[PDB]
Order: sequence, then structure tokens, then C-alpha cells
Amino acid sequence: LHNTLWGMVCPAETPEGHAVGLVKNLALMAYISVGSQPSPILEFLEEWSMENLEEISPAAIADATKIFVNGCWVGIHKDPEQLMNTLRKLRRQMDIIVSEVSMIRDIREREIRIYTDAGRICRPLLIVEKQKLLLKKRHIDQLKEREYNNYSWQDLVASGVVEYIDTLEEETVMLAMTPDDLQEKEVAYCSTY
Amino acid sequence: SKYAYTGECRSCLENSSRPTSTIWVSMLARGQRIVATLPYIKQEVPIIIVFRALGFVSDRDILEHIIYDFEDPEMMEMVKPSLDEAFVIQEQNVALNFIGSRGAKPGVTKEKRIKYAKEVLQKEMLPHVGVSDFCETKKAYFLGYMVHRLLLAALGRRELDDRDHYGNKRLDLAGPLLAFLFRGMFKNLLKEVRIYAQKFIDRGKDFNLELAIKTRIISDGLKYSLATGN
Amino acid sequence: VGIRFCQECNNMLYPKEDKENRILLYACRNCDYQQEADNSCIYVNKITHEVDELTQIIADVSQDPTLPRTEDHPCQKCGHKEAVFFQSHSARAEDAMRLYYVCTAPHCGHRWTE
Amino acid sequence: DDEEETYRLWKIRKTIMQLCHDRGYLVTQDELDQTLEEFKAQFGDKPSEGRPRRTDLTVLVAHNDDPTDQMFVFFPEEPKVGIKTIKVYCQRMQEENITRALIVVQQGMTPSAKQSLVDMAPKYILEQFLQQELLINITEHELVPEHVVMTKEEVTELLARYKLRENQLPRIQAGDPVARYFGIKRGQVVKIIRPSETAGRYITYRLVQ
Amino acid sequence: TVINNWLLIEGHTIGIGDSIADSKTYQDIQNTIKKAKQDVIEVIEKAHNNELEPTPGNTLRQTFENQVNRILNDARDKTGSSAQKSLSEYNNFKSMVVSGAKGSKINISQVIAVVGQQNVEGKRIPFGFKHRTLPHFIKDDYGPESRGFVENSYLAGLTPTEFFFHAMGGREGLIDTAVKTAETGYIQRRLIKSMESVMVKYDATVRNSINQVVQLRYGEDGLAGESVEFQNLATLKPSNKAFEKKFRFDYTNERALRRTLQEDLVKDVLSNAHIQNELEREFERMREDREVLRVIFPTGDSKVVLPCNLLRMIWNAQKIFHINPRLPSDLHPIKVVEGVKELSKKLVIVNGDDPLSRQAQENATLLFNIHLRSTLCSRRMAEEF
Amino acid sequence: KDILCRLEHTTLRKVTANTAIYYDPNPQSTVVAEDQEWVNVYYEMPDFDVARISPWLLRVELDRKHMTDRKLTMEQIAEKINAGFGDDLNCIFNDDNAEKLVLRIRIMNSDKMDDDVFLRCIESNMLTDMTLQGIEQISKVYMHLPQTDNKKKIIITEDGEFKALQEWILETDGVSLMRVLSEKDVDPVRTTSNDIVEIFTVLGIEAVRKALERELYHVISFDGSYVNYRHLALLCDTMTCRGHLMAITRHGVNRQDTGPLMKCSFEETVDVLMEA
RNA sequence: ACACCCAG
Ligand SMILES: [Zn+2]
Ligand SMILES: [Zn+2]
Repeated sequence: LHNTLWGMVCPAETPEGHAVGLVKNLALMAYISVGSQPSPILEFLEEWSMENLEEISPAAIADATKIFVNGCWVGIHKDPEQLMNTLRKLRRQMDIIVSEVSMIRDIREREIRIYTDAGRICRPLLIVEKQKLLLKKRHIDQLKEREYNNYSWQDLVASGVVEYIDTLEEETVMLAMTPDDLQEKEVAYCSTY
Repeated sequence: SKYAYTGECRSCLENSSRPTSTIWVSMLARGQRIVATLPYIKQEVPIIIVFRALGFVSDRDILEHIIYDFEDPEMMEMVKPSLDEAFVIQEQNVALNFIGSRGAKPGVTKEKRIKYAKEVLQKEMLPHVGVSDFCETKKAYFLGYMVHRLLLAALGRRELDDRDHYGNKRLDLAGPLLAFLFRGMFKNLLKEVRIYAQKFIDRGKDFNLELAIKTRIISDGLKYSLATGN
Repeated sequence: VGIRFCQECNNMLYPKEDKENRILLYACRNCDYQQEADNSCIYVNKITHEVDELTQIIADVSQDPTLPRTEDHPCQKCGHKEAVFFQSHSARAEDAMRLYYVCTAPHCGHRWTE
Repeated sequence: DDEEETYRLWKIRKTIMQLCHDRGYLVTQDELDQTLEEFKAQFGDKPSEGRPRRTDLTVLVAHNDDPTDQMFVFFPEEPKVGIKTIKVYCQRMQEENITRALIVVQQGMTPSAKQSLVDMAPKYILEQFLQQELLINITEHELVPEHVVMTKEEVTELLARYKLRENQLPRIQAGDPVARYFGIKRGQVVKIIRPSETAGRYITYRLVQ
Repeated sequence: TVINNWLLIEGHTIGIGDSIADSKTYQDIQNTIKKAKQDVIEVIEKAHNNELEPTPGNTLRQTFENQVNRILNDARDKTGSSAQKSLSEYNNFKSMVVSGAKGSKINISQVIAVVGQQNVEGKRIPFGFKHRTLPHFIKDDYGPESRGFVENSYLAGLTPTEFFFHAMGGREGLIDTAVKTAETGYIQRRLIKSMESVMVKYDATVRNSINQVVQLRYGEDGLAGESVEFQNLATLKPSNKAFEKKFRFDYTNERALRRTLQEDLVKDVLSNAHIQNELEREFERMREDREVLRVIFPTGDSKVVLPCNLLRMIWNAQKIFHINPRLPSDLHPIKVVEGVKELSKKLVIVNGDDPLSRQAQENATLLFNIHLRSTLCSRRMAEEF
Repeated sequence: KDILCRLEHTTLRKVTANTAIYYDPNPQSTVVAEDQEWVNVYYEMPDFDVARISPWLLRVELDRKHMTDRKLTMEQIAEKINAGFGDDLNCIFNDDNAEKLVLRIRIMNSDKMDDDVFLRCIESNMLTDMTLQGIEQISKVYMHLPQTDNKKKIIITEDGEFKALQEWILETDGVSLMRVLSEKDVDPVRTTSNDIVEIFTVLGIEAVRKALERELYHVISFDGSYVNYRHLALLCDTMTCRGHLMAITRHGVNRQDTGPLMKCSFEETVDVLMEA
């Protein structure tokens, strides 16, 4: 049972005998990605300040972060802080990036990996900004009247309070356990959730 | 075995009929030369040979593709034995000759194995990077990133990617699985409608297209599968 | 300590001994280019590998949300109270269990190991 | 080195003198318990081209059962012993009409010399050792039980008792370190006494093949 | 049948009340875990700054892992001993552990106090993510909670991080169960098809199929393993002064012999000189008895395996004949010596009058005749038995 | 600890801080600063050491921390070079009190492969397959006082009681028995190893059977479970019946003088029947 | 033949 099976592969359910550990089952909230075209993401990146791969010289790569779209090197960027703030905002607003697309920043290596292809396994998580949930009380009261209101889970994702996070993005996420604890004023464990 | 710190970039192009092709780039044990395991090639070739086959023949262009910063000497030290191994080859054409001479199908003339080696260097080498006549600079940058990931792990600068990490895994649901059947099944239907139409036009009857296509290939192929498990 | 590249055929220089003056002579062994150097060093190897880890730490790591932050150790040339600390945890570093601190202020990539 | 070599030469002499005593050969008690400084005073302390030369430790001992059945112990100078040096020691054995002899070789022998040890095997018994193999006694080890070589008359008594054939006994290789220590050839039976934690003493027999 | 039908009256059960500890025990468990957590935090702080000296034989990281595991194992043992200290005699978890029917003392500690440190592949929970065990922790966290220590018990309930780490040690136990079984079954197959034809022949020599002697007697003594028991040799542990006192029949000190032997028996012992020579011959043979066992047993382990239980069938003879140990006996010491000598000749393993057969017979039953002469000596039979 | 320092394999990979190669032809001037003082001291016409030597210079320095923890000196290294390489190499050592503990290596004078890569190739030979002191194939050696009688020695006093003393026991990593037993101040009676193969080729066939019984009893009785000695003795006498270690695999059981029908019921079924 | 599954 590997450490990264948290939340999308059941740690308990497993058959006995010769098959143990090899036949696994999805968790309750696990959603396998269906796949999408990488053309809108590549069109957005070339529109942005990202320089093309053939355009640059092999000398500015060292002080820049490589961009990977579906595992293919497509160029470099010089402002990785603004790119993740733009890319994560566009996924939460559901403007051009489908919510199943996962973007991972490896800061210690200076790599950016955007994955779009099918086969990825994702689960939904809430969004914490400045140690506060974006899931306010007005979302619960709207969801408590789920019928005769045309409000459902899809409106919750489009409101920017729930993202889909796969295992490979979970390398660089700091995940709160439960909002009841760990998100208040005490002896601080981590102040950036 | 002889391989220590092997590499793996199992790659397949999106919505392409050809399956995945492995381009294992391995480093030899002390008992430090970097070799490659190109598809449709029997035994291994040095990594500087395939760099010179790709178009960039000077050592400045090769090391600019692999070594992004020349200040550190450590990564320049372990690429030194690879350059010494490839001292014999000095042109692009002779690099293509060396690749084609080790292929699965040995050619007869010099131009025969050069064309065959250029075909595997372009169409079966990293199809996800690009399969086109002029998509060779992108391939060498990815092959430059191939060795750069290998030299960092030999130095221990980044941790080796373990196989059992589940972010390094994908799940084939009924979508990609049935599309894999419909890949060759539509290819098999298009192949047979080609020979049926050719048989009726060689002798000059022309053909009626609605009776040329049988509803038997897609129907049996998708019903024998999903039932037998094959 | 470092080898320059050829000005004629863009290959890599290599040491060579000459008998006319007995001086270090980096000579490209592909073409016939000649060059006299002044570094007078061919090969150095860090056997105990005391590589300065402070240079290889990327200064942009301080904005990672998954790294701990403490105000106990302030920045030296910046004066900011809180900073990001972590271990290298890499090969060729012997024990590799001693803290490296990176300041979290923008436009200050000062790294101290204490 | 000088002190390390004269300690090594003394210790390898005490082991091979114990090897002769374990075979039934006439060995006095003085030569067995040879103290190190007694060896230094009697022979020398600087063996690096000095008084205790390599060709000086030759040991002549005789059988207690038969006085004219004697032994040579040889320490050749060369680290590798070859056909020519072997032929010299064969002339020495021809001159002094003694069959059995031991050649303590420092750093192994030539492949041709190895084949010439067994060339005159049923005329001259010539067995060999490395210097490091005879440097320490292996019989004194607690893992090695006390081997006893038993005579052919006692073997025939044994086979008539247990109604056994020669090949039905357990086997020990001729190249075994204990087998080379006692100088046994093929066809002899070695009586082996062991302490057991369930019966006490237990005697088993092994044939050399 | 009798116990089960009494168990219908007494009854036996287990429940929640057999796991609840009082408020003092829970406060003591929480204090020990809090102190152990502070001890681990102190070690990490002493290891972050270069202040931890590496122990010889291992690197600093393995020194740190050994020190943390030592503290956490001492925490589990201390909280374990605190939990079972406050278990009443009516507690049914204790009632089936001290009887050994099912469960053990570590199971009560896991139920009541703490589950403990949970290991996968020997070491602790590895860094499956980038330097993190789970996304809920910080990077480079070598603390107990992050690396797998479970501060909760089964009764209190595991936290979700501790539940996932419990599913890892549980899985690793299941992977070990499947892999070991497939390997040991092949070890078992190979181990016996090599020697399935080995049989004790009718001349009591262990031989294989092609009639080659493997052992001259089975197990070097000719005794099957069904009728052998664990015994103690009485002439291996005591020193020379203690052995001479407790195993030599003193022909002097006539007052002691009047207490132990009858009047006609003590008159024969003192007057005769041949009996004193035989008793001295017993003791000098018992000194060679001791010197042989010093060679065979250098570690002093006197717990050996022998067929007849000498210390028990003597106790059988005391009870079936109603022997009073206070009154003096009427057993002649020379009758003991002749009796043991006749018994030693009557037990044969290697049969035959040949000198080779007689030597093998003496060696096969050597250790039993050591124990027979030690236990059935004249001094012990006249004083203790 | 003196036995520890002289049994253990010590190489230049464990004592040298970093190494370098230079070119400076004349000994009277070198590029490195803190060298020319004791170079001129050691070059006051030292006979053969000043000659028609090649200009290539190998400069290696040893870290003081590992040097003090291993207790060597430049004198031991110098004659180790002069015995390993002979007159083919010239070695120059510096004073001990210097902070930069510099050791200088140069090649012999009358020297088709050039010296720019010969000195590279021999430098790799010095730091891979050169022994400073100790014997090879020994990775580490440990020390610990025993507390149980498994490894603790037991003597008999004058009173005769079994006294359990506390000696020092060395446990190694990697096996080489023929020279550890050969070493001075090492007990040649109780010294053993866990390697079955080397015990057989050094101590004999009965010793390897006794060692087989010891390690087989140790692997089983560690859990506290008991198994009778008769089953241990029967396997150890079957496996060492023929004078060689008859391994319990197809390669040892199907190679003895038994009949072919239970050979083919064991393993290799068709191939044994072909051979039969 | 393959999958699934029972017991240790
Ligand atoms: Zn050039
Ligand atoms: Zn700062």
C-alpha cells in the first residue's frame, strides 16, 4: 500500500491469496479523468508571455522553468509565479481549462507539468485561501435546497470553491485535514494551507 | 546487469495507431558511458551518435542541448566518456549509417539504411514530441532533457522516480480501451474495402460502395472482445 | 576546473603537451586548432564531496506552501523574521540531515545554513 | 619487514612441526613448544637477506614405526616454484633416498609445476601448501573435530563388522584442508571423533575419494 | 467434557467493560505519550542543528532512526505496562491472556493504551510523496505522528492519518503471508525429496536409497524423538568444592550415616574395606564423568535431551512404595553401585562383543550413562531420594 | 581497537579529501600557493628525485578528520606507494602540522599512451584497488561487549565454577577467513564465519558440517521454537555426505549416484530421462 | 484456457 493511494484507492478492500495488493478499488470520491484536447491550453500559453521552444537559444533555459503539456516540452517561462496564479484562477473559473486538467509546479527542479490526457485519477477537495474555506454558509444553504433550485455539484465547482486534485498535484499541495481543527490560532503547524 | 541508473520514456502519440515505444536511455556501470535502446534496433547505440544523427553534429550544440549551465563541472565530467566513445562519427550521414546498420532489417545500399534509419529516427523515435519532416529540434531538446534527467539522478541532485508511485500510473477505462479496438478495427475495415474496390476496378466493373463494406468486422470484433476477454 | 570550446569547429578542447616551450596547451583533437591556457589545471575530483549546497538551492523555493515556516531564525541581509527551512535529503551529501534556511521575502533569495 | 617476517617464519614452522607430530613422526617436545625468542636466538632475527634464510629451515624427521621412512620439509626461496626448482629438489631426494617431502610455497606455483607434483606420484609423494594455509593450525579450531587416520588392518575389521562396502561409507575429498593436513591419499579411511549434545562422543568414518 | 459443563455455570464473556480503563490510567497514558513526543521533538531539534554525535557502525540518519525508534518502543512498553497494571482480576482480557488460550500481553496494550509504532518493510513509513508521508504533513517531518506512530488506541479510535498507516502495516503483513507461503512450500518440497528415501535399516544404521551410510546410528544415539524429554545434568554446573560435598559418599562422619542408613547397613559400610574402595572407585569415575562433560559442553548449558526422566521416575518410586524421607532407608550403597553397573550393561544400542562394537556402544550411550551415574549415585540415594 | 585498525580495509577513497592534477614543469614554481616552501625543502638535490621527469603532477590531499580517526601517517603511505608501484612513481610528502595535508605524486623520468591520461588512469587505480593497511573484502568491523552466552566465552576457574567473563568480540561485514585466522593477536580456535562456502574450503568438510548445524540451529531457535537435534543432524549429514556441499536444489540432488526415476520426480523431468 | 473465489 503506497503512500499516495490516499483518497482515491481504498486502503481496506483487497482480495486474498495470489491476487493480494494487485486488484484495487476506487474510493468513494475518486473520479478518473476522461481526457481533453491540449489545444486550448497550448493556445493560452503561446498567447501568454511564454516563449516558444524553437525560438529560444539553449542558454536561457538555466534561469527559466520548462513547460510540459501532456509530457511534451513546449517552451520555457520566466515568470512562474504569475503563471500558476493565472492558470489556477482560470481552472477555478472554468473559462478555458477543463477542471480535470492538473498543473504541477516542481519548484526545486524548475519544471511545470500540465497534464490533460485521460487515465489520471482525481478526487475533489475544498479550497483554502488565507486559512479560510471558500465554502461559505451561503453555499450550504443553497445546497440544502438542492431541488426546486437547479443548484447541484456542478455549480459548486464552477463557483471556485472545489477543485479536482490528482495524485501528482498532491506532491505540491498542503492539505488540511478537517476545518474543525488545524485552521485556527494555536501553536502553528503550517500557516500556509 | 550492466545498466545502472536506467531511463524510461515510454511514449505514444495522441490518437495515433502505433502503440507505445520505449526509448530507454541507460548508463553503464563502473564495473560511465550513456547508451540508448531505440526501437526497431537490435543492440544498443551511444547517445552521442543519435544526437549527431538528429542534425546537431558539433559538440557545442550537443552539450548546449544537454548541459543547460556550463558553470558546474560535475555534469560536464560524466558526459566526457560519452563524447570519447563517439569520436569515430563526425558527420550526420555517417551517424545515420551507423544507426541503420544496426537495425532489425539490414539494408543493401548505403542510401537504403540511411533512409531506414531516418525513418526510425523520425516516426518511431518519440512520436509524442512530433512526427513531421522538420520536427527535429524539438526531439533533440527532449533528448537533451533525457540525458539531463539521467545526469541529475547519477549526481543525486533529484530523487529517482520510483515505479510504485501512483501518480506515475494511468487507468484505462472503457473509453481508451474500446478506442484501441476501434483503432485497428476501422483500419481492418478500410483495408478490406480497399482490396475489394481494387478487385472490381482492375477489370473495369467499377463498384457499388454500399455492398463493398461488410457489417461484420466491427460487429464481431467488438462482440468477440468484451466477451472472451481477449 | 573548466574547458572552453573550439572557435573553429565548435568541439571540446583537450590537454596536450608541447616540447618547444613545455607549457599547457589545450588542443582540439578533431581539427588542428591550437590554444594556450593559463589555468594550469586538468582534472579535479571532490572525493569527500564537500560541495557547497547553498549554491544549488534554488532561491524560489520559499513560496512552496508545503514547506514549514518559523520566525525563530531571521534573515541576515534582509531582516525578515520568518523564513523557510528544509533539509536537502540527497545523495552525495553524507548525513544530509542538517537544516538549510531560505528567506521568504520577495526579491531576497539569501540562503544560510547556520 | 623484518620483525613481521621472522614472526611469520616462526609461526609457520610451529604449525608444520605440529603437522609432522600429528602424522606419527618423531618430534621432540623442544621443537613443538618453540618460543619466539628461542627461535630468534637459534636462527636469527633479520630474514631479509640475513642469518635466517629461507633455505635453512629444512626439517628432517622419521617415522616412529619405521626409522628409515623419513621426511623432508622444504621452504623454497622463489615466490613461484617451477619445473627447474622442482627438479633440483628431486635430485636432493634422490641423493638422500627419502620419498615424502613438503614444499611450502609462498605465492602459489606454475601450472606446469602443479602437473609435475603428480607426475612421479607413485614413486615420490610430493604434496604442497600455501604459506598462508600453513600459517595457522586448522586442527586446533573448535569446528574441526579430532581426525584420526586408521590403518588398513582396522579398515578391514570395520568393513567386516558393519558389513559395508568401500563406496557405502561417507566421503571426504582429497583436496580437503584436513585431508591435505594429514597427508592421506585415495582409498584410506579417516576415523572422526565428534562431541554430540545428544549422545556424547560419536565416531563416524570417511573414505577419501 | 467436565470443564465445558462447569463453564455452563461459571460462564465466560468479553465486552466493552473489559477494555475500559479508569481515569487515572488514561491520564498516565496521555502523560507518557506527551513526554515521549517531547523527547522525540528534542531529538529532532538536536539532530537538525549539528549536535548529534553519530554512533559507530552507522550513519547519522540511521543513528537518528535508531534513537527515535528506541524512544517510541520504550513509550509503547511503558504505556503497555501502565495499562495492564490497572486491570482487575475480573477483567476478561487478562483472563484469556494469563491462561494463554488466545491473545497476548501486547494485544491488551494495543486495545487499551496505544497501537504503537507501525512499520512497513522493517523501517518506518517512507516518503512516498516528495519528502512527505501524506499531504496533510509538512515537508521533512520526522516526528512521530507524521512517520507512523499511532498515539491512539483501538478503543479510543484512530485518527485518519493513523488509520491509513494502520492499513499499511496490515497490508504488509498480508503480503508477507502470501509471499512466504509460496516460498516456504518450495523450501519444504526441495528439503524432503532430497532425503525422502533415508530410512533406519534393520542394523540400526541410517542409510539412503543407494545403501550409503548417512549416520551410523539415528541421531548419533539410536533413540527416536518421541520418547525423549528435557532433563538437567547435575554434574556440570557446580564447582569442585560443591561437587565433592554433594556427590562423594563420606565413609567417615558416622553420625550422618546413622541418620540416613539403618544400623545393620552402617555396620557393614564402616567395617568392610572393599566397600570403601568401591565407593572411592565410583567417585573417581565421577571425576572423569565431569571432565568429559567439560569437553562436550563448554557453555555450561546443562539442559540436555535424554530418553528416561531420572528425576521423575525416582519420584514415581517414592510415591508408589510410600517411602518416608524422614526415616532412614535400608538400601545398601554397594547394591546401588552393582545395580547401576548391571543396568548400564543391560542397555544396548550397538550390539556386539567386538572391540569396535564395544567402543561404539560406549560412545552411543555415553551421555545417558553420565546422567545415570550422576542421578543414581550412592550419595544422592542415601541423602536426598 | 588496534586489531580494528589493522584488520579493516582502508583505501584512498576513505581518507583523501580531494585530488587534482596539474602541469607545472619546473619544481621551483607551482600554481598552488602553499606548496613552494616544503617543495624546495624536499628538492635540495635529492639524488634521483630530480631528473628528466615528466612535467605532469598529481596532487592529492587527505582530510585531517578522517586521517585522525583512522590513525595513519605519511610515512606509512609513502612506502606503501614505493612497494605497490616501485621506482615507477616518485612520492613526496609534507609536514604533519600543515593545515593543507598535501601529498605529491610524479611519474618516472623515462616515459605509446601519453602521460596526460596515464596519470588519470593510475589515479583511479590508487583510489579503487590499493590497500593502505588491512585485508580486502571487509566492509566494516564492529565492537560490542556480549551480555548473553551465545557469543560470550566461558572459562573454568580454579574452583571449577563456570565463570562468564566479558571480552571484546569483533563482528565484520564481508567474509575472508584465511587471513583473519592468520592475523596476530586473534584467537584461532573460536573464530568462525557465517559463510558456508569459505568454511568448507578453509577448515574442511567436518567443520563445515558443524558450522552448518550451528547456523541452522541459530536461524530456527531465534524465535524460541524448538526442533530436535536429530532432524538437524540428519540434514547436515545428508547435505555433507559425499564430501562436497550437496546443495538442496536440482544442481545437487539430481547429480548424485541415485536412480533416475526419483530424479525426474524431483525436477528436470524430461532432461533427466534423456540423460538416463 | 481464462477469470473469480474458499482455507492456511
Ligand atoms: Zn576544433
Ligand atoms: Zn531576506
